[PDB]
Amino acid sequence: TWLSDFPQAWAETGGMGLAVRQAPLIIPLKATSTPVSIKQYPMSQEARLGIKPHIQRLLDQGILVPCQSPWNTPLLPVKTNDYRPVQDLREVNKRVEDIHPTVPNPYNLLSGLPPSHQWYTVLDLKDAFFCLRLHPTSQPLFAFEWRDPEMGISGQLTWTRLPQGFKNSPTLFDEALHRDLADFRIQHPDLILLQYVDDLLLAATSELDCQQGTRALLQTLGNLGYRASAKKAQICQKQVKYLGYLLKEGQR
DNA sequence: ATCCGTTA
DNA sequence: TAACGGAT
Repeated sequence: TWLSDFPQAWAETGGMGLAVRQAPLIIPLKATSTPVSIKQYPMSQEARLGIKPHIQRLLDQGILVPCQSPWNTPLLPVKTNDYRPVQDLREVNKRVEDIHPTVPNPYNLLSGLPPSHQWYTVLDLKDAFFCLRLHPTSQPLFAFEWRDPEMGISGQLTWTRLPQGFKNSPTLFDEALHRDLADFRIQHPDLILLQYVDDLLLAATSELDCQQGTRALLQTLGNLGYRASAKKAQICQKQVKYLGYLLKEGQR
């Protein structure tokens, strides 16, 4: 099957991703910005216990690292009844220099799909932002406090990869993946490839071209260090769901 | 928690 | 001006 032919391309079998061709990202601040340190709001034991295994997993993966930084933003526990960590980066966002929004809206993106190409493959990349390294100079920006009362733990952690909740993450990811897939596009001029951050659609004129193109796209993505969800993959179908649309009979 | 634009 | 929804 597809899962077995391309072990490196799937999140399920290829391990955590890392975009090896992309330089670690440097995040420019606005001209008058200085660090802001917001105290961590006290967290309930219930929330802390819920969040803990996620933090530990990220530490084990090297995605979080200990740090000491003049920046600090609060971690929010957000439920489901399962607490997960959500960093409030709003005050960091306000101090980071704006970039032009280059990600197309889905409506316009889909306008680039011709009736000629009606065989589809849809992939979503797992933990997309985390595949992009953050330059060490920019890591301190995103620090938060992690305390474990019953383990004498108290200090800051920060991200070594592009973080969730950062205003520029979707745009920077979209632009990075475009750079990495530029060659694939050149090597396969007959294929249509739509990118919406971590949501991809490959379209072909025939089931064959689609299966061949999909094989190529999977091999390329895996080689570049990205990882797609095998669970959710829609491979070589006449009908697929993409960006909240049902694509069928060239409609939508 | 906190913030901020939109409705009531 | 008080809710309310959705946001990080």
